[PDB]
Amino acid sequence: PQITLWQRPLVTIKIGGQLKEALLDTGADDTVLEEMSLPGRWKPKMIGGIGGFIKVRQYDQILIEICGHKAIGTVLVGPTPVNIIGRNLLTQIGCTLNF
Amino acid sequence: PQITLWQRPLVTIKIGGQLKEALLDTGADDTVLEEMSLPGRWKPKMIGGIGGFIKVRQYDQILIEICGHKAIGTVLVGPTPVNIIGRNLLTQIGCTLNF
Ligand SMILES: CC(C)[C@H](NC(=O)N(C)Cc1cccc[nH+]1)C(=O)N[C@@H](Cc1ccccc1)C[C@H](O)[C@H](Cc1ccccc1)NC(=O)[C@@H](NC(=O)N(C)Cc1cccc[nH+]1)C(C)C
Repeated sequence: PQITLWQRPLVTIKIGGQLKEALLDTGADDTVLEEMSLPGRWKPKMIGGIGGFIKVRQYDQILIEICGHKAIGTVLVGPTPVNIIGRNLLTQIGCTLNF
Repeated sequence: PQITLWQRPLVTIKIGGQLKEALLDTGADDTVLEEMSLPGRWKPKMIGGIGGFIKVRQYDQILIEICGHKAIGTVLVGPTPVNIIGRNLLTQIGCTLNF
């Protein structure tokens, strides 16, 4: 689709069989989701932004579906204010900025 | 233009005759710029992100030019690592997300 930015670009994702909403975020390098149990082994990591650093769990090779498009990649899980879809997965689904 | 997301979407902006670089950021509601001393009246404000909150100064009605495109609006100034262009100015330049 083409998404305008008058409101926040929140979409539905599917992951681990759940439905969530997430934010399509060109200002993020990585994907961060709220705390949840995913299958698989994980590594403790840190990530930062405005305000500082949070501890997350890194999950590799996770399948995720974003408005019906599949992406397979790294997800960080942890105490984020909002579910963030970053540039690591936006590129997989062919996302660009246009003006 | 069409900007791809392989790298961070940094573009050149002009603010006050000064050129700078800034991140085009669909996940930010607000525009946030590195410390500088603008003329005009400011409000104190706090904005949040991943690790918590920072203190910023709010300027209103600031003109910025983003890749030859003018936008006018509110800007927050503070101790940010990166200049961030958020949806408040991105919408004015006609910027969309496409996939
Ligand atoms: C999510 C996280 C992995 C990401 N970090 C990175 O991508 N990093 C650290 C890579 C990097 C390093 C050096 C230089 C540039 N990039 C990030 O926080 N990116 C933010 C930009 C930034 C980078 C580095 C250092 C400081 C800032 C931009 C994101 O869009 C971020 C996403 C987010 C939104 C809401 C809550 C938490 C995170 N926005 C923000 O932090 C904005 N907040 C914001 O808009 N709100 C709090 C309102 C809101 C609420 C809900 C939904 C949307 N918006 C700020 C910039 C104003």
